[PDB]
Order: sequence, then structure tokens, then C-alpha cells
Amino acid sequence: FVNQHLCGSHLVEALYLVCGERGFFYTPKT
Amino acid sequence: FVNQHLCGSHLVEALYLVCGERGFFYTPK
Amino acid sequence: FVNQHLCGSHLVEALYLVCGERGFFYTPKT
Amino acid sequence: FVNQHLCGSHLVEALYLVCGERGFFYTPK
Amino acid sequence: FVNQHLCGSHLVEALYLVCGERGFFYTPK
Amino acid sequence: FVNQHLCGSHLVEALYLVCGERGFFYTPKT
Amino acid sequence: GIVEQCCTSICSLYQLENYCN
Amino acid sequence: GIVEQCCTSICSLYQLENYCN
Amino acid sequence: GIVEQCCTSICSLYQLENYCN
Amino acid sequence: GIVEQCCTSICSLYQLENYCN
Amino acid sequence: GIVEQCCTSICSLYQLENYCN
Amino acid sequence: GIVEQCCTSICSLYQLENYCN
Ligand SMILES: [Cl-]
Ligand SMILES: [Cl-]
Ligand SMILES: [Cl-]
Ligand SMILES: [Cl-]
Ligand SMILES: [Cl-]
Ligand SMILES: [Cl-]
Ligand SMILES: [Cl-]
Ligand SMILES: [Cl-]
Ligand SMILES: [Zn+2]
Ligand SMILES: [Zn+2]
Ligand SMILES: [Zn+2]
Ligand SMILES: [Zn+2]
Ligand SMILES: [Zn+2]
Ligand SMILES: [Zn+2]
Ligand SMILES: [Zn+2]
Ligand SMILES: [Zn+2]
Ligand SMILES: [Zn+2]
Ligand SMILES: [Zn+2]
Ligand SMILES: [Zn+2]
Repeated sequence: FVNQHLCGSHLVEALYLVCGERGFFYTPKT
Repeated sequence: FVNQHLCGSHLVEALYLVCGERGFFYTPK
Repeated sequence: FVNQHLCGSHLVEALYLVCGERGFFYTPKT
Repeated sequence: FVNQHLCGSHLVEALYLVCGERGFFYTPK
Repeated sequence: FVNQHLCGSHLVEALYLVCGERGFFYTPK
Repeated sequence: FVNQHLCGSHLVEALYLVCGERGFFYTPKT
Repeated sequence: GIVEQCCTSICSLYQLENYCN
Repeated sequence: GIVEQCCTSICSLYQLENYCN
Repeated sequence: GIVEQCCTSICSLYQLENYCN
Repeated sequence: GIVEQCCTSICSLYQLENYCN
Repeated sequence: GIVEQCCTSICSLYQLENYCN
Repeated sequence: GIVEQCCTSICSLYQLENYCN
């Protein structure tokens, strides 16, 4: 898997792929 | 019939823009 | 809605979402 | 039958690349 | 029936993330 | 066509568009 | 859920906002 | 329009260029 | 133009909407 | 190929990895 | 949070998975 | 390679096409 900085929409896309049917949460202010 | 996998990919990008700093949970099922 | 810099393809995607059935124009040299 | 909403999202990204500094109008309807 | 053109666009972005520095060949046909 | 730097996923998307049915190869370590 | 509402029909920005935190 | 031409069939780069300014 | 307003500076949702048809 | 396997069905990360170099 | 871990720093696949439900 | 040509430097359309199969 890539080893790089993931921000914004690219981070969200990576979560979508990694998490599959489980879904995910994107909380940028945490 | 819409492709759920492709739709979801699109939806989370739209939520990124709409939600901004509030963030979101993506719960497909 | 996000409050951030939007450039290139990310700007175009944001317009697509915001503008809906109305469509939009992307004129970068203006 | 193609999903127009998803197709359009894709199309505008392709126009960004193809049109470059010329830009484009996206008029779906 | 899945839209092959839209599916492929999605797939290559997923391969970018999964493959990382190894890269990949995308051979649809 | 754009004349700009294309990296990562944006580079891959550009190849997908440019290459069509031919496909392409993305070898970042070459 | 969001898939049931926003995949079959196009959700406006306002409808998408329901899913935000 | 572009949706009628380029959603049902795949438009080449050359066909997409019609829609540029 | 849009680049000056939204790319090198930041556009509010209302400002992005100025580029809709 | 990848289109036959991963367009009709969703490929997991592990299945996608087959296509890497 | 995810920004500190994965955006200003780098997340391994295992670390990205910490944000799945 | 493609990174040196198109990411740290700029590729023309013709140069991007060198990476097609
Ligand atoms: Cl995915
Ligand atoms: Cl949407
Ligand atoms: Cl970017
Ligand atoms: Cl949208
Ligand atoms: Cl799609
Ligand atoms: Cl296209
Ligand atoms: Cl996938
Ligand atoms: Cl394309
Ligand atoms: Zn980085
Ligand atoms: Zn996927
Ligand atoms: Zn910024
Ligand atoms: Zn980007
Ligand atoms: Zn949308
Ligand atoms: Zn899509
Ligand atoms: Zn640049
Ligand atoms: Zn395309
Ligand atoms: Zn700023
Ligand atoms: Zn770093
Ligand atoms: Zn440069």
C-alpha cells in the first residue's frame, strides 16, 4: 500500500477503499 | 440500477466537500 | 461547506457538485 | 443505461485535462 | 451490468493506492 | 491538453484518459 | 441510509448535509 | 450535448475537445 | 476569474456558485 | 483480466494486489 | 486525530484501518 | 521514468502517450 501523506479528498478516498463495507469516519478537527 | 460501489466512492468525495471541518461518518450498511 | 483553496481538477469537481443541473463554466485564464 | 450523474462527474475531470488553459462550459441540459 | 469505462477509472485509482511504489500495468483488453 | 505537473493519482488518471483501450503502465520507481 | 437515499436519486447539497457530523 | 454524446459512448480525447472553449 | 478567487484565494460556497450557469 | 474480475464484483485490497507489479 | 496521523504525518495501511467502523 | 518526466518535470500529451501499452 502507498506510504505517503493523504489529505482531504485523497484521504477520504483511501478510507473508502481500505474500509470496504465497514465504512469509516472522517473527523478532521479531532 | 445504480452501482453501489461506484456511487459510494462518489458520495464520500461529495461529503468531504459539503461537510468540511465537521467531518462525517460513512455507514453504507 | 469546506473553506479551502480549490485548484485544477478539485475546483472543477467542486463546481460540478455545487452547480448541479445548471452546469458551470471553468475559465482559468480569466 | 449509463448513470448520468456519475458520468458527468467523470466528464468534467476529463475536460479539465483535455481543455487545459482554454477551459470549458459544462452544460448537461 | 457495470459501466466498464467508469469502473476502469475507479480501478486505476485503487491500484495506485494498493500498489504504491511497485506500480502496475493496466491492461483492460 | 494541460501542460502541468501530474503526480500520483492525478498522473494515473491522466494516463487512463490518454491511453484508452490500450491501457498503460505506471512505474514510479523507474 | 445514505446509499438508499443518495444512490438511487441525486441528493442536493442540503440533503447530503444530513450525513455530516 | 456532451451528456448525450459522451455518456452513452466513450468519447475520444478528440471528441472531448469539441466541448472546450 | 475563478483561479484568483478560489484557487490562490478561498471561495465561500456562495462565491463558487457565481460560476454556475 | 482485471475488468472481468473487478468490475462485475468488488475486489478486496488483496484481490487488487494481484495486478500490481 | 486522522489529520495529525495521516495527513501531516504518514499512516501505514494498519493505521488507516484504525478509522474504519 | 514517468515520475522524473511528468511529475517533477512536465509531460506533453505526446510524452504521456509514451506510457501507454
Ligand atoms: Cl475502493
Ligand atoms: Cl452526490
Ligand atoms: Cl492534490
Ligand atoms: Cl456531485
Ligand atoms: Cl462511476
Ligand atoms: Cl471520458
Ligand atoms: Cl475497487
Ligand atoms: Cl477517461
Ligand atoms: Zn508528501
Ligand atoms: Zn473500489
Ligand atoms: Zn490551502
Ligand atoms: Zn489531488
Ligand atoms: Zn454527486
Ligand atoms: Zn465514478
Ligand atoms: Zn505544478
Ligand atoms: Zn473517460
Ligand atoms: Zn490560504
Ligand atoms: Zn513526510
Ligand atoms: Zn514546473
